[PDB]
Amino acid sequence: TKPQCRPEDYATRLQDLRVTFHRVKPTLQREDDYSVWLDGTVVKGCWGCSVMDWLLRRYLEIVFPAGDHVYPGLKTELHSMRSTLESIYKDMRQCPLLGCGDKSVISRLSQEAERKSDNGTRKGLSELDTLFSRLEEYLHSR
Amino acid sequence: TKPQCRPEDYATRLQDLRVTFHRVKPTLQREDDYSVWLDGTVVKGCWGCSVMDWLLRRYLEIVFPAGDHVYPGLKTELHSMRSTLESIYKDMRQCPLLGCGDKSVISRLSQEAERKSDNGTRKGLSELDTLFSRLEEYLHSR
Amino acid sequence: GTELPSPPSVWFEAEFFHHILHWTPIPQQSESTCYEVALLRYGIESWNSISQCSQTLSYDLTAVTLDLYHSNGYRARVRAVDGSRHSQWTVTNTRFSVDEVTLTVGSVNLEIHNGFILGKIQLPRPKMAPAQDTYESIFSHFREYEIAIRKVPGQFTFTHKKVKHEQFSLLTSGEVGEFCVQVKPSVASRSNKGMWSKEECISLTR
Amino acid sequence: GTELPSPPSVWFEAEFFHHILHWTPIPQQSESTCYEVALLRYGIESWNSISQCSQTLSYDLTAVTLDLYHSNGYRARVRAVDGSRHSQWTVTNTRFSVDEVTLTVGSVNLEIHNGFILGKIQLPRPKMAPAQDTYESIFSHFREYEIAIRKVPGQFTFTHKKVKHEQFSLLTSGEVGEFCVQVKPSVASRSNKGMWSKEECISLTRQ
Repeated sequence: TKPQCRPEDYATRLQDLRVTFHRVKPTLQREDDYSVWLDGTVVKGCWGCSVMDWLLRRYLEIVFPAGDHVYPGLKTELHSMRSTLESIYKDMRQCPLLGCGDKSVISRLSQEAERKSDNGTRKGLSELDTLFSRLEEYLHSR
Repeated sequence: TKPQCRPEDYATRLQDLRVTFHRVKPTLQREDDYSVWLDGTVVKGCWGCSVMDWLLRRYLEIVFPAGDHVYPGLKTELHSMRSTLESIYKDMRQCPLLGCGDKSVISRLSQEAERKSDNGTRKGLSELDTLFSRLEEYLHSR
Repeated sequence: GTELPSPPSVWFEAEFFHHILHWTPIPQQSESTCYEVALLRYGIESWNSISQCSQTLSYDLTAVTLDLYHSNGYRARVRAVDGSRHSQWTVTNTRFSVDEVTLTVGSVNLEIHNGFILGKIQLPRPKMAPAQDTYESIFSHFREYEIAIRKVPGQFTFTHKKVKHEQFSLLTSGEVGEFCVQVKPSVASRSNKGMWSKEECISLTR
Repeated sequence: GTELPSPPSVWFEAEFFHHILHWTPIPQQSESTCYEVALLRYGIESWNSISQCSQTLSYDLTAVTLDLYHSNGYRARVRAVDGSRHSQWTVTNTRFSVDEVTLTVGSVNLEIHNGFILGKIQLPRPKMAPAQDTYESIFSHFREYEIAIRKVPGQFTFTHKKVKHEQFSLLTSGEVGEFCVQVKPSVASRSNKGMWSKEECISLTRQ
């Protein structure tokens, strides 16, 4: 298989984040109204892959950076975590299975339709019948 | 149940597409290639909603137009099909349940994060522990 | 000089699990002349002769196309052979799939009850059909039937009535006589043509 | 009126399905003075007193935090009460969750076989733990253990050996004597601290 596809490969960074986090936990969790933003399904279900990316980007790009202003004292701890989280993200987008699956099917389809001597216009029009079945079949699936 | 949402609304147009495809079928399925581009699973599963949309746009935007250049004597039929297929597409958009269920969760999160006086930065960093658990759980589910 | 004329055309004429291949005869066909029918399944570029020498104008490919309703269709070709000579192949001009199957119904059961004619359409159950591949299974949605009714002491004129179920009712609002009905199947989203069933009649009172 | 000093601090000290709440005493505590322990679960802004008047410095919140390993954590608070008087609440300073649970091992079974010391680590099986919520179920991946071995006729010096399974082997390459081992659990991807188990020994020779 591929290493950046094995979760075993994310264990130490997962641990670093959790160890750096433990040190500053009492500060970051002071105000804390006791509400939940990231509940227990947030990243589950068919499209969790989509939510997982959104979240990670939101933190690397908005939350953490904004964090430097609200907690000037923890800037170091904050950067360390963003850094490690960044490390994890770069590795996660290197494994298809870790992201959403649609991106893979769309990719395999466009490649066949493009390795055709006519860019696949012929096979495409040739399969309008199959397409109409997939489509009707689809409408009935949900 | 909104109209554009139920399969019955697509029956007639699906049928038109096919009768029209039937009169020009021997011309379009005349080539020598007997390979299958749109396999049986292409639109099945979690990824289906996404693949379907991509196929619809692909055909509507790239293939049909390409058709006029290859089957000139068929433009009438081709324009019809591309027109019914089009009526079908826009219609399917009016129906949320027919598309990908991945935008709703992102809506809630973003919304709830905006209804905060600092845009969720605080709630965001205090849930880092939760994030790391969702991430770790997310990796073992893939 | 192996250059016999090739069959003018090759096409399918099928009904539920009755996939028959037809082709015209080659001009000047002799008595020692036969036809070779080959079959190709989409997704696997390879032809397989089903019959080497068939002295007919048709061949039942059902035994070899059972997964038609679970496939991407087949292609077919026939060529004439006379000893050591044989023409070029003539192949079907379109992909053979569920789309090209003619819809037919097995039989219609009529009954009378308190001024009602209760009808039950029995779709075809061909023996060759694998257990879980029923007409219902394959044509899972939008099954429709045209019902043509005629009164015996009436004439050869018919009145229509479309239904979306395999069961239907027609009310005998205080009428006497004999009612005969024919049924024509179709699938609202499909283009498959269907054929009228043998007329069935039933008598009201005595 | 009613202004008693509040408990200086409140914190959890927990192990697998043993969620114990601790707090310091209030200066000048009397004999008619008790403590009220309240519990709040993240996601539902509402406090519920578990105990109205507890004459102790700790309280077992396990029976009321069973879904800790399937939740978003709890918050806790304790306040002193003396008749009609009571201080402000003192609440935990962090969200109590699986993260703050200390890893412990139930026991280690040693055995000898053809020059091998075969060890089996028995993770904790607290009675309060609901059937399908086993240590293994909860900490499903990367469970690891630090093994410290010491030879009896040796001394108070230890040699390390890390393993990734609940079963392990140490070879007795023609050695004699008594071997004692201690085990320390952890989860390679987590930060949970763990505690050394009671030393266990076994004799090679007839001992």
